[PDB]
Amino acid sequence: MNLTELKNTPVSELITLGENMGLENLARMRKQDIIFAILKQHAKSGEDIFGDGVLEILQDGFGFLRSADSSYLAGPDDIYVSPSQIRRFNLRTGDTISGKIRPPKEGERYFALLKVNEVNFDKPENARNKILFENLTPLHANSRLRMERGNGSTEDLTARVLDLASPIGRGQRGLIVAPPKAGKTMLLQNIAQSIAYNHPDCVLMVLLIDERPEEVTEMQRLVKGEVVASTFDEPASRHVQVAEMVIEKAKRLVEHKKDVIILLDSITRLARAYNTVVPASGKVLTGGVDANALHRPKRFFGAARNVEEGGSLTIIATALIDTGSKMDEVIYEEFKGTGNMELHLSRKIAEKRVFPAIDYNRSGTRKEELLTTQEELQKMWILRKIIHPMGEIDAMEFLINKLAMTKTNDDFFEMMKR
Amino acid sequence: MNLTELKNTPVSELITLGENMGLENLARMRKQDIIFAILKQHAKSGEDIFGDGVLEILQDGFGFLRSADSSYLAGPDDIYVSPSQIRRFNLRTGDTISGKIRPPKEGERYFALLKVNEVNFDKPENARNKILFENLTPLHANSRLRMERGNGSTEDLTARVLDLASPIGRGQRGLIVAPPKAGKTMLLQNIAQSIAYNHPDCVLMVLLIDERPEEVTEMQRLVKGEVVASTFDEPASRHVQVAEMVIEKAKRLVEHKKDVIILLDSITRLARAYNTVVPASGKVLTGGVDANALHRPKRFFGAARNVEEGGSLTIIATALIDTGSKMDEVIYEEFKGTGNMELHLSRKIAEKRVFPAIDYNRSGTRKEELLTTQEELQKMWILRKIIHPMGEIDAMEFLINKLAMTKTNDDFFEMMKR
Ligand SMILES: Nc1ncnc2c1ncn2[C@@H]1O[C@H](COP(=O)(O)OP(=O)(O)O)[C@@H](O)[C@H]1O
Ligand SMILES: Nc1ncnc2c1ncn2[C@@H]1O[C@H](COP(=O)(O)OP(=O)(O)O)[C@@H](O)[C@H]1O
Ligand SMILES: [Mg+2]
Ligand SMILES: [Mg+2]
Repeated sequence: MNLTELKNTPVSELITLGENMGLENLARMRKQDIIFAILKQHAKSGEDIFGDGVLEILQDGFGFLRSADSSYLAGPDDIYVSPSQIRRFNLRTGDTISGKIRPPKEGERYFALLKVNEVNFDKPENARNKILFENLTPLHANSRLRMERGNGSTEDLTARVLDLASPIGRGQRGLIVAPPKAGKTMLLQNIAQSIAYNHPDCVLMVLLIDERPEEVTEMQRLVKGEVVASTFDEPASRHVQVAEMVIEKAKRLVEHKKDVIILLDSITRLARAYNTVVPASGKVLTGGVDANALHRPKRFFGAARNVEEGGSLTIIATALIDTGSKMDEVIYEEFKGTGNMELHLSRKIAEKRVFPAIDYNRSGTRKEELLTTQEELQKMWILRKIIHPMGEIDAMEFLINKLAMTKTNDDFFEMMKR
Repeated sequence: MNLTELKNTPVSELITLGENMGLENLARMRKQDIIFAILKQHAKSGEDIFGDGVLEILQDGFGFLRSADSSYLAGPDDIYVSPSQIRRFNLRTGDTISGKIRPPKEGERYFALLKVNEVNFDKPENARNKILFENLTPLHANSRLRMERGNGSTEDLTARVLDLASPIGRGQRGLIVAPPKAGKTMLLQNIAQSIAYNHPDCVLMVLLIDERPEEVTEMQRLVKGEVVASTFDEPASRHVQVAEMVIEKAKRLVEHKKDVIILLDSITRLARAYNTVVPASGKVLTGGVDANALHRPKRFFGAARNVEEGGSLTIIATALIDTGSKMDEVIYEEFKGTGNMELHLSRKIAEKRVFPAIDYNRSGTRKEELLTTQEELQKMWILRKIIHPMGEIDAMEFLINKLAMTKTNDDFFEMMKR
């Protein structure tokens, strides 16, 4: 069979298939080992076996084909690719390769690619001449992504508040700032649903760093897209490698005239992982953070842009404030003006149980004239004028009150205008 | 005879039994040595011996059946299991194995397992088909573990405050943050009694790390369950290995659709022990800690989850703050967002002898709507709105005063809803 559907099957069916297929015991070891054993047993028969995965290039030169189901985790069933194939077809880390794999011979442990018949969802002879990501000319965002749903529910209400506070376009560097227990996970979930329903063409890749396992499973079940996460019990190098693989896959996809949206769970956690994994350079700032250590997360965050040739990369990351650890504060301070927009969540609104707890006065994008029309954006300015001279919690309560009895954004605008 | 009942008799009775059996000089030797001598004498008598214990696999390949009465301490009375037996039944560390044992022969110094007839309180055939713990999908806790006894005693007051402050469900990852001499040991004792009374079906395990011997004896006498401890006069390797044994036994129990609960006296002490044991990786964070050193305690804490297939693993661990040590501070900093519920004990409330010294405004759980009913959630919300403005010590004094005048929490809510 094909490795993808074999891996996607739950464990019970895998065990039953292995036990009625010839193997003797599968219940008491990991899913990756069961997959490897089933593949090895089916491979000795001689039937061709297919497989696909994202390419990760090691420092030696050989590469591996990790899978999204296992969250890009190194395992016994990873496909091995020699540098000969990398020379034959120009391949970099993050490329998606699909083809047929060969059984592992003596002296080798992992499977190997027989021949590749898909690179980045098209022919390799057509994909090895594509211009690279950094050579593309960045531009300001000009195509707005609408989170308006129209169903009229509460998630629609918070999506409408999101649209009012800061419009979202393709290729921006959006940043969310939020205290703990302020509702940022639900905000990200609602953004994911809005993106999935409104713009099915865009590629959505939710990335969670240093997350709890239950949150990972809930996000995987809720989101109609690629979700990759690394729980907190895993080492920092695991977080770093997951982030690198995600960003490389996003760059490879955007080089093919595709729109990619990345919903990073915590830029703070990624920065902490990078600081942990980056060797000490002898320079220690406040909170024990090195500038060269912060270079990598800044490089990850700055890849968001709009491509003149085609496609875009919209990175929306979240940051943690007033947690109590100085490292988060210094990360926020060195991440103040990096993004072209910001949205602030208020703890005071959260404890009042008024959701979403968006601080309208402090949140807001810039250069939004390129995103929306003229009259709607003028309505946005006059709403800003109305909201400005009054308290943020009262402003948020007023916004929920005036968005609840109406139905969509333009209806609220015309009701408020008169 | 049976070994696990021989290990539970007092030392004086053991000495009398060995003396009337025909043994000498048993008074001035350790309890394990007396047990081994009595076992050898009764074995050379000719009769059969039954023994049980939790399996621990050594790096060489063979394993030992440790006993929880000695808190899994290596001793002469441990049962040796050969790699052949670990191979015929695929066994992992933490498996509870019960069966007949045989006397040692020449060249070997341990009793050996003869014929295993119980694995994890099940026949050996069925225990081979249990799915590994890592393959199960974690979920949010949705089955409430009610703490209130309802007998009207003052010891129940703490439990009642718990039910108002931070509800606990099956599969929680609770964290208790308390200063020294704030009442965390009595809080854990109250939780253990409430669990043993309200939910007899759950498996209760109390794990004490770096403890004092008198506290160990007190907890063993009080707690109706399994108590294993490693006192402060033992090497860090002992703390580490006791923690691994407990967590592996818990995972093996959970794999059999059992819901188990672990009460960790100090995650800080466990992190200390792991930092001592784990070799350095060249990078040392503030206070003298290593990231890979802290990786294992994070795995221990993150093992807690609610299993979709059935069963759960609740872990409630206490963390130390304001102890004057930077290592504890950094450990708590790295353990902040991991748990899904936190309970804060305040030193100031303890100074004025107000118990339980719970910081109500800081304590709480995540996704508490799953644990409680709708009306109960509304009552908790209005209570939190009432208590929020006032200071922590005033809040707890007022809450205790209000709670002392009722019998159950329903009556308290009805009195508040006047
Ligand atoms: N849009 C919303 N509508 C209703 N409740 C919300 C909303 N956003 C957050 N909450 C509340 O916040 C809690 C979860 O917060 P969460 O999203 O986990 O914040 P964080 O991810 O920052 O910890 C839930 O109990 C929920 O009641
Ligand atoms: N619920 C309670 N009721 C009465 N006294 C308490 C309570 N909890 C703690 N105390 C007092 O606090 C003292 C120390 O508490 P302890 O159990 O030693 O906590 P810790 O282990 O944090 O030091 C005890 O002597 C006890 O008198
Ligand atoms: Mg969250
Ligand atoms: Mg104590």
